[PDB]
Amino acid sequence: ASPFRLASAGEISEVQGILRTAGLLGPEKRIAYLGVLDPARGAGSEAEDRRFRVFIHDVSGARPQEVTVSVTNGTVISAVELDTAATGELPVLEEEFEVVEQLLATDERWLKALAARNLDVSKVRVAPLSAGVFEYAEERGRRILRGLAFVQDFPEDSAWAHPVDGLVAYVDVVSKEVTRVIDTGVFPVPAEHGNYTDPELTGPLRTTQKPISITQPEGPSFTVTGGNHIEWEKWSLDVGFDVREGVVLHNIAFRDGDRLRPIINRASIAEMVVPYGDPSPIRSWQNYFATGEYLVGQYANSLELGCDCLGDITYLSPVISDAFGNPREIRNGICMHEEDWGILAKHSDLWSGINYTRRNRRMVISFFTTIGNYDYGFYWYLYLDGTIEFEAKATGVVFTSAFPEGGSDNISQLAPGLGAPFHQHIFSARLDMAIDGFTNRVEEEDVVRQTMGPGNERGNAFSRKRTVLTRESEAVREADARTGRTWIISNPESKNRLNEPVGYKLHAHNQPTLLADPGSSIARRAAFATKDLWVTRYADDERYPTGDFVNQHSGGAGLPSYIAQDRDIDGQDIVVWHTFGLTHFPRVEDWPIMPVDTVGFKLRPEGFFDRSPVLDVPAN
Amino acid sequence: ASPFRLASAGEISEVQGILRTAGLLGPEKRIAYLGVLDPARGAGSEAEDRRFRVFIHDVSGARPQEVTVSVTNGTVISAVELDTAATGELPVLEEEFEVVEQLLATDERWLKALAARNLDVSKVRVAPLSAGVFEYAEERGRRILRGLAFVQDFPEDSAWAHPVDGLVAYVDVVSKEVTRVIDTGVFPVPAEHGNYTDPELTGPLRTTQKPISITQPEGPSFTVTGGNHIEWEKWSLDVGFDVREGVVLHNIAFRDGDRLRPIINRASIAEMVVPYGDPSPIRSWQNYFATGEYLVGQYANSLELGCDCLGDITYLSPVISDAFGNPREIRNGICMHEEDWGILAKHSDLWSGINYTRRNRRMVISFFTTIGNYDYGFYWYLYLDGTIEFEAKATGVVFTSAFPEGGSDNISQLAPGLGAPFHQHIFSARLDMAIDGFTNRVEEEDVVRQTMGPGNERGNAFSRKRTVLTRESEAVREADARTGRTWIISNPESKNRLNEPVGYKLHAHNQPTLLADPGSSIARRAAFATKDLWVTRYADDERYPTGDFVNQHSGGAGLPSYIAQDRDIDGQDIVVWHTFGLTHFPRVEDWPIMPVDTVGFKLRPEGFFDRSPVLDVPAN
Ligand SMILES: [Cu+2]
Ligand SMILES: [Cu+2]
Repeated sequence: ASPFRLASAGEISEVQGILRTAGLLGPEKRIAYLGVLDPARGAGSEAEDRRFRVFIHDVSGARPQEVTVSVTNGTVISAVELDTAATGELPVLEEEFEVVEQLLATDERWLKALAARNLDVSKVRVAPLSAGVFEYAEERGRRILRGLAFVQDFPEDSAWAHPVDGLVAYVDVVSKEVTRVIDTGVFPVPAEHGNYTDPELTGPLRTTQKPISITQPEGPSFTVTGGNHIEWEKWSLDVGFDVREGVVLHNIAFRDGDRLRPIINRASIAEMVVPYGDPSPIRSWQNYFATGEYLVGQYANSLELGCDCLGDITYLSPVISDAFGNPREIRNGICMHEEDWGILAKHSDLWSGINYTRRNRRMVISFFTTIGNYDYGFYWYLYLDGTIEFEAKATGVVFTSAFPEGGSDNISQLAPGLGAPFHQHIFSARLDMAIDGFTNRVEEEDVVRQTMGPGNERGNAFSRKRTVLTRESEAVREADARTGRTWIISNPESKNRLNEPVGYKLHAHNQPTLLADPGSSIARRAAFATKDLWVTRYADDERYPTGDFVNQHSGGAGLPSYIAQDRDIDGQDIVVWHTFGLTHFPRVEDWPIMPVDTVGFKLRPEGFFDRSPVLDVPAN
Repeated sequence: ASPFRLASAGEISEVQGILRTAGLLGPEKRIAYLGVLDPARGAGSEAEDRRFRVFIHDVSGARPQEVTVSVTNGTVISAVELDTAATGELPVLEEEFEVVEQLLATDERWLKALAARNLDVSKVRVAPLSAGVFEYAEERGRRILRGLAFVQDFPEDSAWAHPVDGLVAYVDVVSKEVTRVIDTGVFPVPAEHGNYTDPELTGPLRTTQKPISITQPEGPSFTVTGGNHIEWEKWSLDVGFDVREGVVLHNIAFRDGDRLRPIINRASIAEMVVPYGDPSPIRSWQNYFATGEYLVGQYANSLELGCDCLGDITYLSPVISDAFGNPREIRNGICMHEEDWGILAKHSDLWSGINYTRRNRRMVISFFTTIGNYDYGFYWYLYLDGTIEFEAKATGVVFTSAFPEGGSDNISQLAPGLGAPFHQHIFSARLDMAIDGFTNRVEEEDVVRQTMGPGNERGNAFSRKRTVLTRESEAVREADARTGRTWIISNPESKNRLNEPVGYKLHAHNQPTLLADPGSSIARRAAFATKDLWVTRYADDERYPTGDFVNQHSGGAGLPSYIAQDRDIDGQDIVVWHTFGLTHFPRVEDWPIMPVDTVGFKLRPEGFFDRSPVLDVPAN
């Protein structure tokens, strides 16, 4: 009966029925987004009213709508007509992926471009990329997708090995017309194939790898109740799933003695964008918001035991809605398991003669998604010592282009004539904090060097300083690796036995943030990505760092708009938004399929406990 | 027959015999350091001549000597008398540890200080700390150790919980004299105990942890031949061990097709220092060079199966010399095993319909050492994809002090009246490079942001630049996380199939470097720690960033002196010295025994291979 339970297939079908009966789901309508709404602040309202938020698209051109329904009472709470030119277009539909290639296949301009390159139209795949907002005035208010071509020689061929450069087209997916076809010139289509399962490329397979058996004879140490409530080594939380954000962690708390102490109310990857840095007009508009525009959760893969998740795994199979309101299950889309994590603590004392060693462990909650050529793994880890960590694993196939004759300062060569445009993968972790409760504050902590002189005659002293962020206008911070800058979230009203406010310290990887010029469209639409850390006052409707309707929005939505309210965040219900990402200059080693690369962050207890919380761990 | 084989007990006995025969090892002599010399460059000597280098201390006060012998020819190649007042004192002997407490036990000044604090001398442990170089004129030419006191209530009591602040003494361990006893005032000695094995503090042990079974039915995938030659998943290397540096990796190479391609000739942690940032006269002189002053390899722990190393482990038991030249085996001092490392590569393609997933693995080579209150784990990892990584794990018990009533800017409070002085743990990895051979060069790579305008009208472009470090004078570099700065070691004479010099990219963690004032004694003695990366031209006698003799040695040797030669490093035999470390502001969670914290670096192939090197990994 948990208010945080995963949505059932029945609830989805109930939303469908409510919408249809209300006359909001005609033949021309499509569900572009559907998700359950979290419980509002305050549980004083016995029996939670299960509500769902829905974005309804109209393939007829009619205005779309945002609808909220109660599956509990079978009613439509609200239905608001959207003006996309003002607030943004709805997320891209999977069924729209094919329309780009299909429409172009009958366009004379496109056909002429392909004929000139001697490419059989039946073998040309077209990637349906988001449009963004640029200098095309005729696109405002229109639902546009841009297409880039790749050649697939045969059904099982990897089209990514054969990009068709110097060509790009724009299509209005609703009116079903090709608005523009740009051909800047012919570029040879890379000839080598990139079929990583082809023996001629892989060569003889290795026979040297001996098996590694990971098992748990007595089963896992964690328990799963209510379908998604996890309890493991003092940790307690609920594993939620949203079609847009993917896996979401709720009510992260730690059992310290006789009390369950909250740490984070809600943790999620609220956005992830991949901005490309190639100035060619064929790709200079390319910026794909995996989360906001495509909805990464809907493309979650079914994870195979022994391949994707090794060991004793407990799966969760979330249900989402298809474009028509029918429930669709993502079988084994979420993996949960615990794993050994080396040494936790160790000391051999010369005076006491006592030799002490203890092992560490981590609870893993993960899912893997695929968006076109990219595949991303999202991993959340809980450690015995109280540490919380997130790790993203980027793999898949690199987005390609031709490698220019004469070289390039924005593309790397991965194969003869094959290029890989420079780009970044930037994530935004939204952490609705609740350190021992909702009354929290954030302090920026910098290392402080000291000058040799009075009080520091030997010049060995060094210190640290903490600055409380009191208002949102001063809560947009940048990293500073050189001064070991971190951010501490504490509760000024809850102190440890040393009379110090309890807290948690966020450690960032300090990777570069958005590189695009400050005046670029992407810098405006993905403003969150320009700074490492933002702190806002909690608000029900402030869900994503980029706003609710990212697709084709002019910019400034999300964080920049939230921060503009300049609200008090000193000892209040606050939310931390951490930006982190990878800057990718593709290597030859990334081709034909790339080895996983990683990025993330972690939070470690900072005077949260009265002493080490792992003194009760056995020797085993 | 391998000239990279581990030293044998016989070789050590042979060195002892040769030294004795030469009249260099009488009863007053002690072996402060003994290690095998790596073979010189180029296949000079027809056969391999095994040579050892030794530092001989004299307990009577006579001048020590540095000697090199050939165990093969039974001869002394060279023996030089050392002027310690100039070139530095020899490493501290384990037998000198107890000397400090013993001498102070009968000193009236020391006894009076303890009496003033109502402390029973029989229960006062004294830590033998390195002295460094400060303003004490009498210390010139004297072998000094400074002592800090801790109370041990009973045999198995953790003395670290009871520091005796406001008191420090200096001792000449050779003349057996207490040179000075400094008492700045009586501080309350913290009363709470820190016995992490006492049920009173641990409380009832958890019974919730289920077992995790990690086994290899068919044994490990790696082979060990010639005692220390490792071959695993295309990797080839020799595992060496030196009493000073600990585990050292030799001839790291990768089998690419039909050729064994070298990558790194020698990899080691050539120094590690722990500088304290408390300006109190009681500890302002404290800087412990675990590697250079104490010799970390000497204190390597015997690792227990199931506790220290889990899974199918292959052990190495290196042999070192004791203070008299007799061989001593460190049973199971080195652990070697392979472990699963999640997903290696993955892609589910929407056009080919092919779903592909491969798992990763890494070879692990490690050891764990203990120096007083600290315990450090040194880990080297080799990945299937060609990545090489080092990870240091810091744990043990924090060095304590009293926590001043009025608070402190350089000490944190761990328990009532118990303090933990701020400090850093800084390592120096010496990487004698050999990317496809010895003709190498280093380039500093920075991300390059571009301004919106002609050629970049949309302001989305971003690039990078590489700067070749041509001479040592320009090879002292700093990190720049903001611009994603990395360093690439390449071979200008060996190109991949795309006609680009093969290379490897070093990724640093970009943690703060030495914080001490540039004019401090430690900034001079640990000069290497003030910069993130140094590149030198290979030279036989340039082994450590701090020189051969660190104990009580001023600046003047090491990296700063090496770089002064301003040698050509552009396409030459070069060595990369990377500084990396942790800045520790102790938390309550670190008491009474600290959870492991980590730091390290890694190098990934950068155009070294002609495509991904793991296409031949099987699905199962
Ligand atoms: Cu990428
Ligand atoms: Cu420390």
